[PDB]
Amino acid sequence: EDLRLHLLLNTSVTCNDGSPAGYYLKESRGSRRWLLFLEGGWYCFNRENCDSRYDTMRRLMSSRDWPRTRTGTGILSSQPEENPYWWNANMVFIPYCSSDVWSGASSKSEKNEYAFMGALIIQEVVRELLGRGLSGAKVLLLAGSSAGGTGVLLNVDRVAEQLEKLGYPAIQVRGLADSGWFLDNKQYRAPTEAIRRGIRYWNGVVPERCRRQFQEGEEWNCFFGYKVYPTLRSPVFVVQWLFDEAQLTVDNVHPVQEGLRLYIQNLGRELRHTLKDVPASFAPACLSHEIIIRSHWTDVQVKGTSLPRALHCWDRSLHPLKGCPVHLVDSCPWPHCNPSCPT
Ligand SMILES: O=c1[nH]nc2ccc(Sc3cccc(Cl)c3)nn12
Repeated sequence: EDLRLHLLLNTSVTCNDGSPAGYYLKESRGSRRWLLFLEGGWYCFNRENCDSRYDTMRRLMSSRDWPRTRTGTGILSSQPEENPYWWNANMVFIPYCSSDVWSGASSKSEKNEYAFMGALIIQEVVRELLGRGLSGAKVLLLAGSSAGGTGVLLNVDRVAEQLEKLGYPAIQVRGLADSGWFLDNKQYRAPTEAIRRGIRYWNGVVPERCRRQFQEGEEWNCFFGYKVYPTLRSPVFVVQWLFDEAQLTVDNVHPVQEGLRLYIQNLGRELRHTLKDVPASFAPACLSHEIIIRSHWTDVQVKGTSLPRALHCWDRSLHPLKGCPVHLVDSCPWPHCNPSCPT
């Protein structure tokens, strides 16, 4: 219970149902590193499935039932044994209560049953943290898992622009996108259409350079890592299982015969291909989902290097390095051909 809840002082920045959004914070006095983690949890894209989500996933739509505290785990842990990378950092967990992949900028109003304010929640958390010590940071790492990982891609450059415009050009903003790098591929038997509708429902916003490439009606393209990443200017480290369970779910993949074997192998090859020119990346050949906030996140290795090590090497690279790599993508072609994959 080491991160304490703060509801936003600007109570017009809200979760889906109009309750205040917020953040959980564990300060580390003397550390100038700040980790802001975006929670995941899918999304909803119309009145009817947002209503269903409100019935049975209400904590993802409302702060009314949030606990006072949360325990930091994985990269949010303050214990060096659990978090070799950033155990001494200031830790922020931002709950996902906007159901918009962190893209929304619309209030609950006369014509809107729900508010979709994910992009504004991030901005407001940053602005309020500046009064709590973020003004002295030297690195702000915006991290996130699943929908939160896509949220990092959609928001990291906006955080960088926000701090520049507020007068803090010395704070280095970086992104860590975990399990948010998806392919708009052929299904084995769809997201792009749900996101297209969601964006219109949420008044969703995407990074400016990506928006200018794809133009009106095509902003859904910017939710796909391999298309939005080249447009970003902040350093972003990408963590993605080659056989991500959520990717397989949307691909309608649930004794494996030839067609499915080739499908799975091609998925891993395509994912690996999209990471070829991503210099900071960690992509193990495993069937799994998420990594960075799991307590055993230290266990997986690619080519003998763990993710906490790769992230440390990335920090050093931002001050190639002898024995301290940052681009770690498996080349073996089948789930769990890497022996360190989670069980
Ligand atoms: O939170 C979780 N767990 N698994 C998943 C899978 C997709 C998403 S949002 C998303 C991201 C990119 C593209 C699209 Cl079309 C949708 N969120 N998510």
